[PDB]
Amino acid sequence: ATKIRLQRHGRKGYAFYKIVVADSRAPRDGKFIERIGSYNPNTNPATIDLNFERALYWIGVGAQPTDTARNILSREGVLMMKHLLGGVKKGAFDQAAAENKFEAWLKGKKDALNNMKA
Amino acid sequence: IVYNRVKSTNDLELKDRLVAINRVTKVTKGGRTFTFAAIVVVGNEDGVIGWGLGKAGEVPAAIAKGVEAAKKNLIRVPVHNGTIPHEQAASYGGASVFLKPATTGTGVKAGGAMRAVLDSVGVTDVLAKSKGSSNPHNLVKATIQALAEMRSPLMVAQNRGISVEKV
Amino acid sequence: MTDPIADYLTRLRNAIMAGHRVVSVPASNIKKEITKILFDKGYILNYKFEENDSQGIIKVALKYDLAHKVNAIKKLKRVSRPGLRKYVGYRDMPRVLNGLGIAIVSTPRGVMTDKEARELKVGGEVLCYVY
Amino acid sequence: PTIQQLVRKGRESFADKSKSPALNSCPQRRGVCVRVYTTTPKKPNSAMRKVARVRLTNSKEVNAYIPGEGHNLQEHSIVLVRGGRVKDLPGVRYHIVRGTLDTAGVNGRTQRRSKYGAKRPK
Amino acid sequence: ARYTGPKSKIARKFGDPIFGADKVLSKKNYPPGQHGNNRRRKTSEYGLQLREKQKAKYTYGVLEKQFRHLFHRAQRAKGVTGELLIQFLEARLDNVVFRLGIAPTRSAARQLVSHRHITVDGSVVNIPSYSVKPGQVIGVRERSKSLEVIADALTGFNHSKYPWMEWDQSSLSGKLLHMPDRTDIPENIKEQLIVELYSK
RNA sequence: UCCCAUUAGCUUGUUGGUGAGGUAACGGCUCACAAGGCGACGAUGGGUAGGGGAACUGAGAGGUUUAUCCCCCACACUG
RNA sequence: UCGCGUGAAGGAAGACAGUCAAGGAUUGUAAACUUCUUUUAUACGGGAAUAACGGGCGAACGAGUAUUGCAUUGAAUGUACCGUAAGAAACAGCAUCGGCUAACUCUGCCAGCAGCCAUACGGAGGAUGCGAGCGUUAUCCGGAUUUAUUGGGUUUAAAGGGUGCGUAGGUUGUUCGGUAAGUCAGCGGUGAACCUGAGCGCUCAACGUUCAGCCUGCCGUUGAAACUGC
RNA sequence: GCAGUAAACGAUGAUUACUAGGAGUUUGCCAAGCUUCCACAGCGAAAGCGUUAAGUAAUCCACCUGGGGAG
RNA sequence: CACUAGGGUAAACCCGGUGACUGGGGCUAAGUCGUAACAAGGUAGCCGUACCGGAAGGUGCGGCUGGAAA
Ligand SMILES: [K+]
Ligand SMILES: [K+]
Ligand SMILES: [Mg+2]
Ligand SMILES: [Mg+2]
Ligand SMILES: [Mg+2]
Ligand SMILES: [Mg+2]
Ligand SMILES: [Mg+2]
Ligand SMILES: [Mg+2]
Ligand SMILES: [Mg+2]
Repeated sequence: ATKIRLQRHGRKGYAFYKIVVADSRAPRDGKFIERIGSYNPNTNPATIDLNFERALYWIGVGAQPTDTARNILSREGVLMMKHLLGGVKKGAFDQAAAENKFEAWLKGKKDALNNMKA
Repeated sequence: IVYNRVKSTNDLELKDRLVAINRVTKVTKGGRTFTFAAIVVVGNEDGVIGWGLGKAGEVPAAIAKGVEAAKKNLIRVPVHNGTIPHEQAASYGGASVFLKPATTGTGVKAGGAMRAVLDSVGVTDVLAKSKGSSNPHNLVKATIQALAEMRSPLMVAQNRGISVEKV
Repeated sequence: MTDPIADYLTRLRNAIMAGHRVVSVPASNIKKEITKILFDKGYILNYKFEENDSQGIIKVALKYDLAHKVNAIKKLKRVSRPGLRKYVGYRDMPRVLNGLGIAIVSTPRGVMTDKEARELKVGGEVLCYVY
Repeated sequence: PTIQQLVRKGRESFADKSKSPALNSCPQRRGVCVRVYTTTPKKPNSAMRKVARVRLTNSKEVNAYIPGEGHNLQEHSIVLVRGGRVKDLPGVRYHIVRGTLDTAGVNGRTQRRSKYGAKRPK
Repeated sequence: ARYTGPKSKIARKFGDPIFGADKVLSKKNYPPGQHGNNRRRKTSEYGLQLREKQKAKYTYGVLEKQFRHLFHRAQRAKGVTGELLIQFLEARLDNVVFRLGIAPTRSAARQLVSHRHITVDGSVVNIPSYSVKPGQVIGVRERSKSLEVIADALTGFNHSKYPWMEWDQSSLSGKLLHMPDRTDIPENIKEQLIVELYSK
């Protein structure tokens, strides 16, 4: 079936993934129907770039994401039923405010004194 | 056709460059007679440039005679800044040369006789090609006549009778 | 006759090389347009159209620089010959003598020079180079 | 030619030929020496050059010049043949690689050692 | 690789003491070898261009491949090719340290950089070919601010007169203002010859 | 979309029609009137080769090759 | 392919090699003082791993949160301390082209060419390229315009058919009016990685990655009528 | 009746238009249409060509791509 | 019972190899016999064609100047 997955595209020791929509029988780094984003797991904030409208369209027509692609989609907020609501409308989830959650955690800096009095 | 110039006593900036030294032979009953011929290009780093051939029995004497003849035979070339107004092709004997203006930071893309001629005339931005024989006499003369056939926009407007040809 | 435009250019070139002052050519519409373009650009001193019983005669008076005894025209070159026709767009219009010459070109808006052809954004057949 | 003539026929280009065709585009070849003999140079040169008739693995006969001072080559010796032609010698367009297979390095060499397969002196 | 050979040989061969000031350059102004100071055979223009290129390379401690890449960079960059080449040569980290006066010679600066006594923007950088950009801060590492050699080199260097370098002795650091002009650079290298040699 | 004319004629399901059968599907795809079809704008035959994007190279035009990478095709000891 | 090291700053003209009493190797060596990139030994040691599964919470199924466990590489990055210049430079040239010089030997040889049997052969001393490489061979491209549309020629250098008629084909005086095949213009569609300006990350760099600038071919559809075609 | 070659040569393919002067010469009325020698510009490596071009241009055909082997 | 891979048979074609014997060519030296060409090369040279000679060559017929002398 049509799938949403990642193609490994960096170099040795530095993995960079291209989030694509591809047929399941295609080679891992080969043919793909469409490209919808990129994923850099080396950075601690775990850099993600995604095309929201196209990802939502592919989920709507029924592309099956892999585990990591599904996690990325959930983190970006594609996985929602706000459009599924048949009894409500204009249901602003506003969960992006909580999903910001800026983790500005740093490390204290210490120095060694140079006691070379000679 | 050549602009020409009198002995440049005031314009005494004429640096002299050497193109080629040849040891020609003449045969007689006693044996062989050897001489030396030098091609000398004098230039003031401006449109003034001259060429001469000096023949003697010694290299310094040949070079001096070439310098004298080059000083006697002088012309003026319409060069603006360090480039040439337009492209120009020329032929002289078996030598054919082609010069094209280039960008400001390009230098001189030529070697040998053409490079010596261009240095003497003070052109520092040009692409030059030789599509014939590499003879020094003919190469020097063909390059000089290519330079002499040039025309600046002012001269083009002058002999066309108009002022601005959308330049 | 195989190329009347090339013949007209050759007549002009031979008259210039010989040093004549007036050259007479058989007349044609495209040749009249070329003569008008030459007069407008300032390459020839004057011209006159004579309508006799034949197709007519174009009489061209050439322009010489009295200061230097040099004709206003130096090179005339036919580009699009019958054996090899050449058409260009307005983007790829040729530039003659680094913009110091002209390229007579026939366009759907008429016969003009490459400068106004580029200005009006029209291409066509490159008749000749003049400088 | 005219444009119509070129349309009808066109132009022809001819590929060049290898200067050392018996190598078959291989940089070197293995061979067996048939006869190790001595030859005379052309008119302006006088010497006694050492040449070998070599049968390559691709079943080709070549004349290979043995360089350096002295050699240990005999008949039925396995040698390595590379390209390169000697000017005065006619018909000798190959060289024997010294210091490989049966042929050894030139003894007593100190300069240009790598061209004659001589190990670095201790 | 590094040259790591005798320096007075190169100094005498080129005349100019490019490695600083030495007592050997006096009473000896001939190229090394038994054929020195035997007049001066006419060297060609190509030989002069080659000797200028070698002078630049021995001055800045750069090998031929890196020098060719630097010339390619200058050609790609916008400006005068020779001036850009000299600016790129002077923008190297070891040269910047030497101009800041942390080390007496360019080789001493390179040794300090390699042995990790120099910090760039607060982080240890040990590549001697590192290209310093204007606005960056190059200073002594905090763990080696009391080195005897560094202290001696800075002793008497209270001038710090280079216009394109701002020195702060309190922080034991310095900053680069802008790329100096070729006339401001105090090197006798004729970059024009190198340019024509590498372009022809 | 490669060379050879020291390869000039090739073709009898072959070109078209009627009908039937068959196939996922149109069709001489197969099976039971007419003589047509293709050919110096190179048919037929012979030789050679997997084809592109890349890559390299050159100012450009162009040239070389498809090793690694991607797309399409062909094949799995021989039928 | 890229990057780094094989030490840094002082030190007079030792010994031994070469040339001519003095040049040169040479501040080179030996001495004395700093440093430890990198080897060696010890210790701390990431990131590549994010969801899992099992608990919840708004409710009728999907999602949204909170947790446990999960690293082949792996004593690899990085960090820190011992004591140490210690463990780390070769290869090809040196008669002209071409950057580099003199002695001792002598057919042996060398060789890209001019050619040399000695500023060219072999060794010694020096010098010059490059440098963890340096040379040789093989193959391809450019200069090479030596297949020339761009961009060559044919009296004598290679090159006009012995001469005509003529089939196909190629080219077509002048003018008026149509058409729109060639030609010109507008709009739309289509055309990973690599390659070009700007960034960002690899301590730099190769490289990786993002974005702006190429789409300059093909197809469809609207107009123009100077030129070629009909 | 075959054969189909030559220093079968102007060692120079056929058309069209244009561009200086001199000296001769054949033909029908100064002037064509020819047929021969010096010679401007221009061309050419030069010898040379130069209105009967090897000059200036356009159309089409033939032919060349180092020598020998080898027609 | 058709259909067919494969088998045998014959032919003819194409592609290769080898063979008693018998012919050119290239290259290297120079043994042998002459002197054909280059000067009017001692009979001007060359082109085509025919006949003939140990060989370069000779002669006949027509042509050309890429020949002196005149
Ligand atoms: K017409
Ligand atoms: K005849
Ligand atoms: Mg390296
Ligand atoms: Mg000939
Ligand atoms: Mg003829
Ligand atoms: Mg003939
Ligand atoms: Mg004779
Ligand atoms: Mg005779
Ligand atoms: Mg007889």
